[PDB]
Amino acid sequence: GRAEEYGADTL
Amino acid sequence: LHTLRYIRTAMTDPGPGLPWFVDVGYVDGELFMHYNSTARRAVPRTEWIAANTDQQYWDRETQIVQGSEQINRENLDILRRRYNQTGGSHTVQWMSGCDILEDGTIRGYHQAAYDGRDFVAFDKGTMTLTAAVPEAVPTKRKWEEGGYAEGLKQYLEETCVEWLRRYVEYGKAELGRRERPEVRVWGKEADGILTLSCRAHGFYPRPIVVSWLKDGAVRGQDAQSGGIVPNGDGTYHTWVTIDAQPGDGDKYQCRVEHASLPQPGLYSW
Amino acid sequence: DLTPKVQVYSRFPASAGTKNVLNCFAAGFHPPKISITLMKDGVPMEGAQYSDMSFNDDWTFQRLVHADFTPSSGSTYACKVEHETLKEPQVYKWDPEF
Repeated sequence: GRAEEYGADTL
Repeated sequence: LHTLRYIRTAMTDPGPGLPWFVDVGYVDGELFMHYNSTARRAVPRTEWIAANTDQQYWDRETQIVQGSEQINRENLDILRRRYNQTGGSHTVQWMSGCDILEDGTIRGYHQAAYDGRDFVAFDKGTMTLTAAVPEAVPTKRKWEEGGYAEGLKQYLEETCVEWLRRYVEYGKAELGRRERPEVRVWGKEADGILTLSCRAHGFYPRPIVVSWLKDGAVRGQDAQSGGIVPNGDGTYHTWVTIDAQPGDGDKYQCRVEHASLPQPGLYSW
Repeated sequence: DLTPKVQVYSRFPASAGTKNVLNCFAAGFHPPKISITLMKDGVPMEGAQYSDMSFNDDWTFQRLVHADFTPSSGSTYACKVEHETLKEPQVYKWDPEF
């Protein structure tokens, strides 16, 4: 059930 | 209370023969998903998730975490440059998920840590990323201008919750089960002191209260808990000790409050 | 940098000759790189399953290691932990009657 947007992990 | 939890770690030093990126999913404390940088695939960890999902689901989840791996790969480079560091042992940690409380209302979290210390946290209400440290300010402006807040609010409030409700239904047999612990209490004498130990072996669910009683009355003086620690078979263990005066073995009892017991259980050495 | 908090415990109340599982749970440590070994009388135990790396709400790392075993009387069962915060390796003994 992961979010499609893995860019939300950007630091 | 129901919880869905995704936790992931990008490491500089795993180290020898171990994966540098490990991502795992949790439903109500129970591990159901695993991804690592070596395997490059998202795999089931319980029987209740594998039976209720096709390979079309898992390939889709694999594509997401593979992206998340590469983002956190670069994050290790970025934050070392941010802190002016070379090589060494460093970690990026992410904690993401949603809660369905007993109230019927929803909580949502998406927060990161660099070297085991709070770096950033997403505020669902204000739609902003909070920077816990001065070095996390450049992350804040980069993240907010990226416009992730719009979609992430919708995920944590709706999509995450929908999946969690579905997961609770998929693994109801395992998650809703009740396992009664086998309880023992042991006495040992060190230097001029009697230490008593109580152990609850193999209980489910996780919530438990374990108290000491001396002559019927509850004692917390010189009492210590080792918390709730897991077994390999998805059950739990807890270890509580109390320091006492020598000879006082028969005075003490171990009170166990657990869902599997209709009335609290008292146990003696 | 945080030292590991280690507990050794069986799955069932122990008795000599009965089938059981020996668990070693290290918790509250940083960094995540760790060596955890289940041991019997100076010999590493066969068929040790290493559970996935996790961490608590305070970001601190934790790992479970478990192995199926039939406890023999007069044997010393122990868990050997090696971490960067530790100068010498630490041996945490398991007491069947504690």
